[PDB]
Amino acid sequence: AKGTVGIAMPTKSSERWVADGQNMVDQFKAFGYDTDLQYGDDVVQNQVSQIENMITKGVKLLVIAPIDGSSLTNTLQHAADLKIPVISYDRLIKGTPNVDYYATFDNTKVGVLQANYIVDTLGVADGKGPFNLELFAGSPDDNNATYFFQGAMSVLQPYIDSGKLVVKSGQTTFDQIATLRWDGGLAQSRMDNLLSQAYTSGRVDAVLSPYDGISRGVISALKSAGYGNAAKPLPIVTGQDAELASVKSIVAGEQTQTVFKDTRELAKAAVQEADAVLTGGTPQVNDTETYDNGVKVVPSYLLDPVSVDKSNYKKVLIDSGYYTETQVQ
Ligand SMILES: OC[C@H]1O[C@@H](O)[C@H](O)[C@@H](O)[C@H]1O
Repeated sequence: AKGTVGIAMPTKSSERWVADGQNMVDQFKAFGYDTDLQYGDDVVQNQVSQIENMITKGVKLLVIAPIDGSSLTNTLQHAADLKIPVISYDRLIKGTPNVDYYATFDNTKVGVLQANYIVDTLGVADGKGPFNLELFAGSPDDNNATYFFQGAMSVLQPYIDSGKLVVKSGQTTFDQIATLRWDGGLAQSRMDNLLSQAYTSGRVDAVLSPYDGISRGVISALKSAGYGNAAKPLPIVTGQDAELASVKSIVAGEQTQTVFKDTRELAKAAVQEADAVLTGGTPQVNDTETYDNGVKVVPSYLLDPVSVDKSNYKKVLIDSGYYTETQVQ
């Protein structure tokens, strides 16, 4: 009787969104809501058409993780004129007043964690160095990308300024380092060029990777450039999402770090607060200042990310029930 909630996820090609979606379906059912769960396959127009259809089919509320944060303005005016509230999921929808609430992880903190891992492992706080560092950011049309990047830079800045970390390629700006569609292939190709053109001599010691798919593409390029043997070890490579292939890589001593974001917790939060919206309640917010979407600062609820390496992967990922033992093998 409570109706159907539309859930518009960006793609299945990054595995977290499959879990975000399924966990929301199950939690919405627990609250008495049907769902229409759709994946855009990273085609902006597929996601737009999916949302348009949800609106015409009379969903009660939309939960949307945008592919392109600025692509939904006309569509969401249609939602607003049908009185369908909008929850922005994980990534912030920009450029429109028609976003009611934003549920995500603390994206600045994700970046801080990634950068801390590099700094702590290299020992630059003790004066060790210098070390060569290269940088990657996420997709320019994902508002989260600048947060991960600026969060990391808050930690890396003093060491880049002092010369203890050196970006040998000179590629330091968000625009230079952003990776379209978070794509591992494009990341690999960029890393290829950094290694062949900027590292004609010497080696890279750390790579700030903001996402596991990028991490694995970077690692492939490094391997093709002769890293990953005893004579020339892989650099430190960070990550995000604890994708299965990256957990396996971490256990193998290849990728060094990732960041765990428990999709069960974000799904639970989005459903709880969707239900609060639909029943005239007060949605839980813990941040009202950060997430300016270009039109307004969207009331937000930020969950906690957790840094993972080989020393704590079992505790964080297996003992928590997120993965089974054989899932990450
Ligand atoms: O899909 C690539 C990335 O997209 C971000 O927006 C998201 O917060 C990350 O967890 C990762 O999934």
